[PDB]
Amino acid sequence: IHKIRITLTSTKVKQLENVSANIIRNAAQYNIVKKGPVRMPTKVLKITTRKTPNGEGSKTWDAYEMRIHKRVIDLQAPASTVKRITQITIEPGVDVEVTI
Amino acid sequence: LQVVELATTIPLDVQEAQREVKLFNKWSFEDVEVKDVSLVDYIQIRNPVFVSHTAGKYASKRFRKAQCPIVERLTNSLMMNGRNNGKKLKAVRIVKHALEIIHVLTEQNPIQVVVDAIVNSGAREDSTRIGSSGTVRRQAVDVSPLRRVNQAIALLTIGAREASFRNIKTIAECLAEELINAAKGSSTSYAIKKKDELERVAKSNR
Amino acid sequence: LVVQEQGSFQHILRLLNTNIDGRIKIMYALTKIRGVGRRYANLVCKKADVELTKRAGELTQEELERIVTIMQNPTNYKIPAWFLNRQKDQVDGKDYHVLANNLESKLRDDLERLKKIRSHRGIRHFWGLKVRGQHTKTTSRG
Amino acid sequence: KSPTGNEAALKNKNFNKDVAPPQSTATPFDRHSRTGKTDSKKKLQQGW
Amino acid sequence: STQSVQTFGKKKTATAVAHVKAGKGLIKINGSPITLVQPEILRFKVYEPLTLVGLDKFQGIDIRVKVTGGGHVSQVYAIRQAIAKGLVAYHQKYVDEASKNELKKIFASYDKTLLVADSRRMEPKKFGGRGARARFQKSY
Amino acid sequence: IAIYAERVEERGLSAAVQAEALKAKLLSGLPIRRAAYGVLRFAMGAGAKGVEVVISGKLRAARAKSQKYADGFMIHSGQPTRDF
Amino acid sequence: PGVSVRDVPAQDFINAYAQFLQRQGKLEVPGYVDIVKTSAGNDLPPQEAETWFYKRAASIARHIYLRKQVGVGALNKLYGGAKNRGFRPHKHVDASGSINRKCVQALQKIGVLEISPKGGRRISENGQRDLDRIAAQTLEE
Amino acid sequence: RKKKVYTT
Amino acid sequence: DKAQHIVILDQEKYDRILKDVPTYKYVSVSVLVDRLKIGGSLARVALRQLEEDGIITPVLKHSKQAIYTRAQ
Amino acid sequence: PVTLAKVIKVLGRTGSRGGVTQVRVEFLEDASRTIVRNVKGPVRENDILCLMESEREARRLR
Amino acid sequence: GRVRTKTVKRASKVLIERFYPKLTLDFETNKRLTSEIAVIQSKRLRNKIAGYTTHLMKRIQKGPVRGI
RNA sequence: GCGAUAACGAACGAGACCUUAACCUACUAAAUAGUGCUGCUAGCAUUUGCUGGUAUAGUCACUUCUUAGAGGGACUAUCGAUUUCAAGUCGAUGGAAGUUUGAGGCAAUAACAGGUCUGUGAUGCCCUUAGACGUUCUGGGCCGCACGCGCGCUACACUGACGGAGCCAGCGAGUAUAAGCCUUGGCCGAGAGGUCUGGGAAAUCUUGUGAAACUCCGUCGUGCUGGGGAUAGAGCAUUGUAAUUGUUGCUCUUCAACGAGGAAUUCCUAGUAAGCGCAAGUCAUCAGCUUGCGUUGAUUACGUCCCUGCCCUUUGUACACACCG
Ligand SMILES: [Mg+2]
Ligand SMILES: [Mg+2]
Ligand SMILES: [Mg+2]
Ligand SMILES: [Mg+2]
Ligand SMILES: [Mg+2]
Ligand SMILES: [Mg+2]
Ligand SMILES: [Mg+2]
Ligand SMILES: [Mg+2]
Ligand SMILES: [Mg+2]
Ligand SMILES: [Mg+2]
Ligand SMILES: [Mg+2]
Ligand SMILES: [Mg+2]
Ligand SMILES: [Mg+2]
Ligand SMILES: [Mg+2]
Ligand SMILES: [Mg+2]
Ligand SMILES: [Mg+2]
Ligand SMILES: [Mg+2]
Ligand SMILES: [Mg+2]
Ligand SMILES: [Mg+2]
Ligand SMILES: [Mg+2]
Ligand SMILES: [Mg+2]
Ligand SMILES: [Mg+2]
Ligand SMILES: [Mg+2]
Repeated sequence: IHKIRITLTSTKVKQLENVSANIIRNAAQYNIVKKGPVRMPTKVLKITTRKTPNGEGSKTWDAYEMRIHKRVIDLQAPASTVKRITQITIEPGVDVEVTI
Repeated sequence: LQVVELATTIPLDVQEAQREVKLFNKWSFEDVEVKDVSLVDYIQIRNPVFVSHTAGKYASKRFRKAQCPIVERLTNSLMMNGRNNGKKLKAVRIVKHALEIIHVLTEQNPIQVVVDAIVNSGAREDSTRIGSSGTVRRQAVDVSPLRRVNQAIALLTIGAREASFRNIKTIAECLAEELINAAKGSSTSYAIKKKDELERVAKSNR
Repeated sequence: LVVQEQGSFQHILRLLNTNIDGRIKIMYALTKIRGVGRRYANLVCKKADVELTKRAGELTQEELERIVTIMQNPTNYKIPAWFLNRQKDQVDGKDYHVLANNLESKLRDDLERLKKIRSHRGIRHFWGLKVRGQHTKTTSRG
Repeated sequence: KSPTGNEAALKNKNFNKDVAPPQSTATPFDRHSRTGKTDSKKKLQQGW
Repeated sequence: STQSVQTFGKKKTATAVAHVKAGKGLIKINGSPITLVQPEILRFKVYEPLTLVGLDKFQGIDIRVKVTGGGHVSQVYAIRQAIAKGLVAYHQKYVDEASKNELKKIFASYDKTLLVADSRRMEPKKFGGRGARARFQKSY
Repeated sequence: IAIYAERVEERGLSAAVQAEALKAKLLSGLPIRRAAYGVLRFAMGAGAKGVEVVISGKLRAARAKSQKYADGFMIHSGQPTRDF
Repeated sequence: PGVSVRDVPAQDFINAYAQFLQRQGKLEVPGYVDIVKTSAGNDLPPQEAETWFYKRAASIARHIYLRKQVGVGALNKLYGGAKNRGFRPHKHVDASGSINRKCVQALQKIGVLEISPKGGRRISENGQRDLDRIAAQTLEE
Repeated sequence: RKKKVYTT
Repeated sequence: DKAQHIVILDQEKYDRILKDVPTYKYVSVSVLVDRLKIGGSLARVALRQLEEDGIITPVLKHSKQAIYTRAQ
Repeated sequence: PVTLAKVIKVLGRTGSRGGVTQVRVEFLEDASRTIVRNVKGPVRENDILCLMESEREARRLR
Repeated sequence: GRVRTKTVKRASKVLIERFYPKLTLDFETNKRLTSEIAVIQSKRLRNKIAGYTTHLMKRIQKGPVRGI
């Protein structure tokens, strides 16, 4: 047995929720007790620049955004089982870190 | 009338509020009546309130202001001239103290004096301008009951504000003198000079 | 409670060659003396055991001499050095607190001492301009 | 008074005795081209 | 356990969570009696849900609220809403619904904000001005 | 790191390929009208709902001008411009 | 019923604990209380020169009572106010550190406070005993 | 905008 | 600069206060200043004692406003 | 001698800036002598607005 | 104002000309019905279309409507 | 949009759309959120109660609040008036929400001698190219002061200043062998600040950012006064290689105009205006500035074309580089 934490971060929620559900799915048919996923409060990375490359015109501003969504999943399983779950649910957008 | 024993003890005076809702738990709306048929529907005293602070939505529709309590409309007009905008608790304190001063003076019901000062302060005919693109022209027109009521509150608080400026007399007791004098129709009070001066000019335009 | 007195009030006081209104409260009456601010006057009154609830004329001569003694000798009455007007004096290096007539004299002496060496700060004092680096393009219109 | 520091303490600021100028604004056909090189229809025809 | 209902009232940002258990007439603000809620001049705003129905309704219930967020005035309005909603929610669950409809009538007939949270929120600020609608002063 | 090169399936539907292809034609001296219509018809031939080509600059004239060469149906405002 | 600190108004509880704490006399008052300003944002020293230190210690004790291990830096933030910057806008500035640190040190050796684990200063075993006592002797009148 | 003239 | 309100209480004003203040419908800090020509600070101390002496009944208590009335 | 006249019909906005309204008034006593008059403030029907002088009609304002 | 546009006015009257027997005078039933009759990309447009179809249905029962 | 109709039926733009805010005791879970219970534990009355602390093993429970994903919900819904009985509008009732539900993002057909080659290893041409107009080093300037003007910040006091006491937000940011991030807690120091440890690459720590107005109790008492805090002197620290032309911060002293502002003129219709602060950006240091955020929170319309700009229709034209003709 091993208390293992899996942290999921990505910018887009569709691939994030697929990986999140897929990990939960593999922790269900395998009789592994789980806690999660925990939807962490999303982070809005905001950058407000001036539209004008020069300094002439009405003072108009862009407001760019970069939402970061974070999910943490707690697993009680041996380390070999949890790591192979990660390769099952590998997605280009979502990065995975595994901590005991 | 029975005194209700709670685990959290409740003061005697506030338990008396179960019988009746009174302004600041001191002033009753039951014996208050508007001595003018034309402003009954625009001076709202039928729904009693404890404190003149309701934080309601009276600016959404057109005539919702007529549904705001008359004392709350009065305390709203006190907080003016920049440094007082948004200071409603200060305004409520002034009104609460003003009513007590209006009570020790003339001994009447303080909110009755407030109602009397409002009916006597709204000009019944104001001379609107009909200037044709710059030239000076004035025409005498009638004044709606809503504008008649809310110009009384505007004039009553403006007069109280200026009487307390650079004066040792406090604003609460400048308002009490302003409200008491206008209630009895005395021309000494501000907002009665203004009301007379408005209706005097309107007489010279019809 | 309200108390009464006769003949003891003094309408006009004269302290350090300055006329003091006797009906002003003592802490703020002493502020008329140049070189004595509210913060300094508040402390000399507490060092002289003069309770602040008294008007200037209420004070007796015994208290008045006790105050002018303290203002002229602050360090001798456990008044901290950092609280003083003129600390680390230029010539003798001791902590001082200049008062009504001494203030403009030693303020002057600082100006020529700056002007004698012809420092930039001393020069700008001579011209009547602002010396602390303020912009004079648009506000120096007096 | 060769050094500027020495002379500064001797030059007086005689500024309040002279009056400011009454006006001080000192900062036009944009539609008419001033290049003087007109474009012929052949050049527009060949390019576009 | 016992007869417990948990509710909440809201103003602009202030939110007051009320726990209503069966007991004696205990009514506390952050562990402190309601008779000393500040500011004093708005103390009757939280007395309204009490004196409107009569304190006899609180014999069998004790109320402990925890109010956080918002401001001084906004917290008072959150508390009075939590009390009024808490009393109604207890009646709906452990008393006949005839009384709950009775309680809801006096509260609604007096002030809508006693039961319905005010939906007004602060408008976002837009560039080109110091406020939501206000703009920088223009000069010609 | 491993790099793989993959061919774009629909050259007519890739504005990057069409812009690079158009640039390789304009730098060869082909006329703008013949060059612009070579991508207008190529885009529609691939099945595009719409296509618009704008070429701006100066061409044998001191004054500069811009010419738009549209085709088919084009949407301009709202979210769908980020999708289609 | 058991009276607590939370059952008495703060303004008149502090006025009662300050009077008791001064008459008890065991609180050690530093020698600069007649000189110092409470905060760098203040412009004048307290008007109640003889008693201001006692009342502030009473306020500090009550404030620590209702919370858990509040430090002295938080006390500077608590008693700080808006500074009167001349033409620039107002700003929040913390109160003086020594006055608060001396108060908690004075209260810690009188038996009301102690160093709490993981920082701050908890209220003492006897700190509850004597504050809750003053609360009872505050509201009987 | 200026013509750099040398002295040394 | 015309106020010149009296701040020191002599004997002529003291008994005049106790003979005139009771015959007032409403007394306050400004009322005492306005009609007795005494200063505001002297008015505040006069009110706090006159209430202790029973001449004056406190209608309402507040720092910024003191509403008082006759006790007779 | 003021006379009260309930309004029964809001005709329309008149005046140069639209700040004055044509309205149709009906007297409280002697429910006749219906007159058209101009009013400054906001007006609904059934306003008991009183008239300082009654013997005057109203027309469009310039 | 609350003036419905042409994308909702004409699309709603196509429903009446096509599914009048299955329609009704209830918005809630119409709202569910138009979700199985038309492919609506957004819920807000679905409610607008069903809300105007109900208004037209309520108007047909009071007499003949012009254009449908 | 209704409608009138030599037009009919359409497309772009508007609207739809997307993001955000408001509702959900209805789902899905949460030791990086909260609560009730339960252990253990404290104080006060002893009534079994009331406030706490503790519990990453009490190896509890739950999702009301908190977080966020899947959805639901509003479509002007129902009912009265008016209307060409049409589009609609105005009233009520219900509702979380009935101003396009609030706010934004995106945004047509052409075009401007609008602004930038001082953002670009974006650029054509002209100029310069070794005593350089390249690059770098040192010092100064961009701040310079008889003046006119604009964006703002403090104020002219008592609806206030001080002095104590009460004590409530939201949006965010945060590091490693650096070149040093956010920094609690303890101890010194009147302060500013210094010093020793620890936490945090973060819903975990800074941080409940205990913000300011605000509220209570006192002093002041209409006085250029305890309003206001320029100007200036002396001193103490911080950043930086370097503070002089004061970077900034702190202490004492100095106590200026200003006592509500002419002709004119700006912004604004509801959580809005106005106050009131806070964060992020610039940033070694410096915010009277912007970009946002929240606290307190109104007066007055909810109308018109009277002024002003723009749009449309008719009309005149010797204009079409289009009246700067
Ligand atoms: Mg201010
Ligand atoms: Mg479109
Ligand atoms: Mg759009
Ligand atoms: Mg604070
Ligand atoms: Mg404070
Ligand atoms: Mg100030
Ligand atoms: Mg929930
Ligand atoms: Mg409703
Ligand atoms: Mg919109
Ligand atoms: Mg140009
Ligand atoms: Mg600007
Ligand atoms: Mg204060
Ligand atoms: Mg560290
Ligand atoms: Mg927070
Ligand atoms: Mg001052
Ligand atoms: Mg002064
Ligand atoms: Mg600089
Ligand atoms: Mg900054
Ligand atoms: Mg800038
Ligand atoms: Mg309009
Ligand atoms: Mg016009
Ligand atoms: Mg023509
Ligand atoms: Mg021609």
